[PDB]
Amino acid sequence: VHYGLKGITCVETSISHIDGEKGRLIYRGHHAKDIALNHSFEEAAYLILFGKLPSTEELQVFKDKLAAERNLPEHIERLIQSLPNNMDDMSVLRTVVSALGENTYTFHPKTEEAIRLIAITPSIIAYRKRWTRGEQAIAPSSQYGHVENYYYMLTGEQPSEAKKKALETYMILATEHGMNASTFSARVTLSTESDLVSAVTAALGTMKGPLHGGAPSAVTKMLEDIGEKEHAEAYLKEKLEKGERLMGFGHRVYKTKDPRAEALRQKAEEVAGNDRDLDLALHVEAEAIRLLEIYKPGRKLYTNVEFYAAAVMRAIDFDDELFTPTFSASRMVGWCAHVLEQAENNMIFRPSAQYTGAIPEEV
Amino acid sequence: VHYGLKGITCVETSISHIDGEKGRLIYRGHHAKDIALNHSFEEAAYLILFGKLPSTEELQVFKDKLAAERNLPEHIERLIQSLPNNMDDMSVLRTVVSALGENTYTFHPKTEEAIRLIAITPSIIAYRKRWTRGEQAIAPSSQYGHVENYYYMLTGEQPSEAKKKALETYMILATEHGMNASTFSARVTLSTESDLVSAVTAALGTMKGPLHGGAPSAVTKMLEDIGEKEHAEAYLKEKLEKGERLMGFGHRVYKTKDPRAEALRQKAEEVAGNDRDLDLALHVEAEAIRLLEIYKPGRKLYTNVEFYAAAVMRAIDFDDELFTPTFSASRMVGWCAHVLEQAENNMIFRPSAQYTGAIPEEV
Ligand SMILES: CC(C)(COP(=O)(O)OP(=O)(O)OC[C@H]1O[C@@H](n2cnc3c(N)ncnc32)[C@H](O)[C@@H]1OP(=O)(O)O)[C@H](O)C(=O)NCCC(=O)NCCS
Ligand SMILES: CC(C)(COP(=O)(O)OP(=O)(O)OC[C@H]1O[C@@H](n2cnc3c(N)ncnc32)[C@H](O)[C@@H]1OP(=O)(O)O)[C@H](O)C(=O)NCCC(=O)NCCS
Repeated sequence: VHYGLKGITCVETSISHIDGEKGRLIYRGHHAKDIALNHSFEEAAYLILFGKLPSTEELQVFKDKLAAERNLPEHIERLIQSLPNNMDDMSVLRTVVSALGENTYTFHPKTEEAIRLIAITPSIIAYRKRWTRGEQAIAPSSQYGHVENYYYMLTGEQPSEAKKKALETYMILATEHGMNASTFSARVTLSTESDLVSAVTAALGTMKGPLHGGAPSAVTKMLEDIGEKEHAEAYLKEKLEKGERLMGFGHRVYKTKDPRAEALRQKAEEVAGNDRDLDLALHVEAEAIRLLEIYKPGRKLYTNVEFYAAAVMRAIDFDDELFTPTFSASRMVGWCAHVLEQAENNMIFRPSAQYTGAIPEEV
Repeated sequence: VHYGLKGITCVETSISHIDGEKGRLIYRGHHAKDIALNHSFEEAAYLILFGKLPSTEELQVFKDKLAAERNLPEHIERLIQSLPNNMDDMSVLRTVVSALGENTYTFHPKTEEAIRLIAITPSIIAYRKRWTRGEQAIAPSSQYGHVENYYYMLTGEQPSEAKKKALETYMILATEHGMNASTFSARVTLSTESDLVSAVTAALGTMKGPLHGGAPSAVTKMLEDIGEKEHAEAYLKEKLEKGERLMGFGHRVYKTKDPRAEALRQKAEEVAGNDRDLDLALHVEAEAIRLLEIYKPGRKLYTNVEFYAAAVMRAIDFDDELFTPTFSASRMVGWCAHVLEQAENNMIFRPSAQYTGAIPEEV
């Protein structure tokens, strides 16, 4: 009996690999760090999706296809508002997306499809966020980037060069991350020759859960409690004496430091001095990591992604509610990618179980 | 590497057990045959759900709770029609159900909930079927049974004592059937402390697939090709000579005959002479099973459930399109049951995978 299937390797894939020991994470042959830092979400997507970075012309077309599928169909826009006020932006995303499922979505999923999804997700998220907040809806525009457009349809403004570059590098890191609950959920779902939508819809439903992609509220508060760098040590020092734990650090699967968390701290340095909510984090990190050395010497505890995900959001006034969604919109790539591959060489996840209950006699 | 996880037992459960070798299938301690044959869907549901048959008063209340949650909320009825004509009754069921997800549906799923779902599913299915068929909508009625109400909201009439008893015994057999694609899908989905709806929505999406609960069209035609018992042997005999295979027989997991298929043929005999579409099947079976003995002696090939599922439908003018749905509405019990249990003692399905692709050097 393999409870929760830990250590059970039920899949073969050339999309991504995560290596706890060696501190590394690879996307289709390249390092995540490199993609997060020196590329654009779109390039990234295109990689996880197809297998290589895109040519100078190769890309421009991909964008077009995207930019075009951002518009919310007439009835969809309408539906989002049909949906009553008691529905997480999540409970919704899940619903709405499902609403996209038609005849067009048959067994063999199609890039055409994987694309629509990836591209439209943020729009749903936003139009919905706006509506609930009684703000007037903001239509996407073939004019901005992808990660940048996501901001625009949410706020109405164009983000700081820093606020942007950061988020982007973030989403990219959230794009794909091996086999995890949801990603596995979709595969499983497509396992019965089902549709891309039904798979994403599944995965989505699975993301809603709090154990996967939940806001780092625990961290967000940490930061919110010390707006200035001065109080840096003070705070840490206090709760580090009666043994309380420092929220954004240490990891279950990363024995060495987290590459994602790493690729983030780095981009931050690049755009330092342009965003107080960010440059603060930088400090808090560096000042906290050197205090762990002190109070808990030996135990290699390194800053974990969750930490910076908390920071980047803090910088862009993305309250906790918009976390998971935003995350989803990104892992959306990972999913499709995984779906598209599951379908390449299918399977039938039929696992079995042990029956507890007593059995009746044939008599 | 365990591809598709065959032989992998990742779950413990006291809901159901399927035993290929010995020709038996057990629901919470009782035999399916017995439940299918001598009980009412509601009793059945109540069993898979709670663990025992219901008391004389114990039941009546369950019904009430059901009968009450059959009504389609104001906006839901409306939504079903919002949904464009290009959407399988399935693509819809999946959507709509998801539409039910609110705040009420949090981590620990609740019977209150498992119930609403089970009870409302058919209604969705129907109201939708009607609308597409340009028929006027038919409101459910606290007056008929459950399986019987499903017919009513679909047709507008009250089914033959035979047409009824049959279908009911059918759905009951479709209720739960161990760990299978979807049922597993829901568990997986709830694995991250998600909601009942998101789980069912997942499972649903997984059912849509053609490899799970697809119509036995292959069989349905067999029957449709010989309206009268006379042509019985004739037909069979022909395609059985150049080695063509007889669609409703033999099974992958049932070495001995299928109990479901069995529990069905039986109920049929009980209500013989009252339904030509049914009494025909009876014959075709018996006349075909005795021809297999003849052409392929030795190989214990026994009639398989799929066969009768094809027949019962044929009798009630339930074209192939309504198959999966109808099936879903039933397995809906199995699901909830399984969800409700997954949550009792959760887990985290984190399985892992083998990366094909080449890795880059640290450099
Ligand atoms: C995930 C976990 C616990 C790391 O797993 P592991 O270190 O491999 O397994 P552990 O039980 O933690 O190892 C025990 C040790 O961790 C140390 N440790 C880890 N994080 C610590 C922290 N923030 N503060 C103090 N000690 C910490 C303990 O001091 C202990 O070392 P000693 O017994 O020698 O003193 C991580 O340290 C953590 O708690 N992170 C905060 C939760 C989080 O990531 N939240 C994000 C969403 S809110
Ligand atoms: C599912 C399957 C193939 C049974 O699995 P198994 O019998 O365990 O594995 P098999 O490959 O079939 O065993 C091979 C044998 O099956 C026999 N067989 C099974 N069903 C047969 C049929 N309908 N007609 C003729 N032979 C059949 C073959 O004759 C062969 O025996 P021999 O080589 O000695 O002649 C089943 O027989 C079948 O084909 N059913 C029809 C498909 C179905 O169930 N459809 C429902 C949805 S449309």
